[PDB]
Amino acid sequence: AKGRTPRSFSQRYGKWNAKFTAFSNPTVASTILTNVAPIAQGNFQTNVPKFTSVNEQVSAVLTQYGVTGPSRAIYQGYGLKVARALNRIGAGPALTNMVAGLKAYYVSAYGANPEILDAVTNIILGSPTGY
Amino acid sequence: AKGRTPRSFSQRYGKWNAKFTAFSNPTVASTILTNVAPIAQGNFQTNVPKFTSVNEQVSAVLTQYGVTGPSRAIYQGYGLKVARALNRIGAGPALTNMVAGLKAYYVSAYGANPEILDAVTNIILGSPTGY
Amino acid sequence: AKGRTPRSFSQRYGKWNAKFTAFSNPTVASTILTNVAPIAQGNFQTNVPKFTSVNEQVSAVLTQYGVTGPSRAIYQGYGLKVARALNRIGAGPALTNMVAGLKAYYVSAYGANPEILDAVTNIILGSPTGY
Amino acid sequence: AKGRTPRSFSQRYGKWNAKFTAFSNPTVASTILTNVAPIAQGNFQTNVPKFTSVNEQVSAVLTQYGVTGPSRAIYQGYGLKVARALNRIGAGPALTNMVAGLKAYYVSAYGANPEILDAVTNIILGSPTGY
Amino acid sequence: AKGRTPRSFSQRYGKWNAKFTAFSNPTVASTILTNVAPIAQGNFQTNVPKFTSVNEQVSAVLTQYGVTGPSRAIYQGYGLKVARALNRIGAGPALTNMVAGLKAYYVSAYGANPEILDAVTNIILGSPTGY
Amino acid sequence: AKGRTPRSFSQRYGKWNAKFTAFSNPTVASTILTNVAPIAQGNFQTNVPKFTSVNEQVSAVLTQYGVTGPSRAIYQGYGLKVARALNRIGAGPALTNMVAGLKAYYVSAYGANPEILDAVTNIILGSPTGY
Repeated sequence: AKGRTPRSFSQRYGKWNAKFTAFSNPTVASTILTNVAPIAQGNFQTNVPKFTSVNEQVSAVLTQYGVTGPSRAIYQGYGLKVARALNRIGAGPALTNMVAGLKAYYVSAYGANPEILDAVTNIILGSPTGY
Repeated sequence: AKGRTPRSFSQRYGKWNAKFTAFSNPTVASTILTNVAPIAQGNFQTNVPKFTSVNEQVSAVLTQYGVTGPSRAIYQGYGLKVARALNRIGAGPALTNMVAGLKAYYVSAYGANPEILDAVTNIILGSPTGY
Repeated sequence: AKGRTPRSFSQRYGKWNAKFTAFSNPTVASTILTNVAPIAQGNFQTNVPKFTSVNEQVSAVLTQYGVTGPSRAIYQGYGLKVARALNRIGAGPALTNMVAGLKAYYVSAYGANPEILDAVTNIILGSPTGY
Repeated sequence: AKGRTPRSFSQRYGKWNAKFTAFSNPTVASTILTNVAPIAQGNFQTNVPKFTSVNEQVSAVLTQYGVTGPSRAIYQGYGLKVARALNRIGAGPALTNMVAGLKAYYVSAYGANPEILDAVTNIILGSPTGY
Repeated sequence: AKGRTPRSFSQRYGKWNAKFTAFSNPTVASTILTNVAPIAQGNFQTNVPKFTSVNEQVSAVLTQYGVTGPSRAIYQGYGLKVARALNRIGAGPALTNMVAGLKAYYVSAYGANPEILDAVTNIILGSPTGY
Repeated sequence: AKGRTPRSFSQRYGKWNAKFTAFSNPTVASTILTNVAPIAQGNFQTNVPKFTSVNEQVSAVLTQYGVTGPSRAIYQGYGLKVARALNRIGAGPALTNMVAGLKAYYVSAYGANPEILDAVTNIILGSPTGY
């Protein structure tokens, strides 16, 4: 019972503004954040190392291919996306479909190099295709 | 950034418990509910008349067919379900597909009468099939 | 003595608005919620594990079939629905009827794949039909 | 001088946890949110209408094609994605490149229909290719 | 009388740590920041529009050439660099030397396109060389 | 969800001014800086020795070539620039590309001597080219 009726811009803005004005209270904000602090820390600790490792490995790979400057970000972003998929759905045919779709996305939208995308997918998943 | 990493029972329970303990504070609950009162009233006033009208029309249809007791709720429920679809996506082929699927759902799971389902769909959408 | 007389939109709206305005009081809300907190925690701890496990098993089944993106939600939803039935009425002929009705529902309304629905029913109940 | 030295998981977690613990203070959170409230309202008002209208138009388009359930979200997501590009970089060859890349992304990863993707990008940009 | 004697790592670290501990005091930080607030507001108001304008014009030029994603940042950065030079030393032969040096820098370190760099420096300075 | 919609001068100025007014509060600044002190100390201790060492070695090299006064800063800066690259991406072909680009930058824009640039990059990376 959350997305059952259509909401126009007026209703969306009204409810978002009400909730934002509520959260600006000192007591409301401090209470909610102090209550969710340990769960947030546990989620951070559980999830972030899998992505810092990908950052380090993809950096090591990009230095061997000569990629410098903002062009590194492209491949870095790609790598993180792949890791996201691996965290969400796991290894198997679905991960293969998502690697193919992400490669098409990056190559045709951002002009990324297929060879470096293969090297990044190899350092992350073990194979260029991800099987 | 809400459904990106998998959450186990302990994580779900921890966060739900933190949020429930926070919302039990007098100031937090008071502030939130007092801020969302006018928007909640507006959403209620906008949406509920379309469903009370369906309730009355389906009641009129059900008295003509001799349906009594909890066996009424079946068709009442079905009626409301159909109205929900018309409110979400509007009239058209998608609504026809959902009406056929809902008829299958009710006839197969709950032993509803196809004739009374046709009469309810007729009083709500104008036609037994809903074109 | 709750649903014995018919209620129009004016009566529903008046009583809903009265109750909502009452609950927005700090004392009222804080008292009700602080009183029902342990019972809510107990009901959560009793019921949610049966559904987190279903989520994980259906995810595992869906990765082997190549389902990615929002198309996964369909089957996840179906799985949860099935689990709901098992929690409510138990195993037996009634569960078979509701499984057949739910499969008719999803295939005819949402374009679900029958083979993947049998796979999900197999991982949840133990058989494609659920006997 | 923000992304000039590499940060490991320990440094990232230390700084994130320090800033999160600071923001849970009543005065810190209250002051920051109260100060940024009008600017946030203005950004919301400036940007969200362009996406609410895309939601309504894409819904109208999807009901003409028979799409129901979570399978609608796919195209909704695509639509919003396209609008994002138009809001960011404007109309021109860059938008054409991004539209082609987004279609490749969705068709290859999420099993979307090319025909409905063309209909959505036509209701949004005016042409299927988007020139 | 600031950089007249050489400082080793221990001296730099000791003085920086002393100053950071001093500035963390509530009174020190609040007094300094409250005192420098209007001058900082004036410096922002005086300098930032020259760079927002460059951002908008370079965005318009980049959309005409098909640049998308992080590869846009490259050119954005170059543009801002050139704009910075124009703000610092003014128009003249010195600005010509610096524009040539920045073009060499970006083309040979970040693999930028000479044509798009010429276009960006044309929209900013008036001509590709900047005379 | 940080740099997704375009921000004009008035929006940037408004948000910057809001955050600056907030940080000038005694409690806000005190809390944030006191919380981040140990992580900032660790980051300083981790990164700065690599740059003080470069300063001392480049000083020794510059005194052998007879460079005095502000004309020293040029090479000092260039040295630190190269060290920055070594800290960010590490040794490899990308570092070679960046060293070549930095030499082009400094020789063309700031009129530095290629021989002293070779000597500085030789004391820093081990070779004039940096392989």
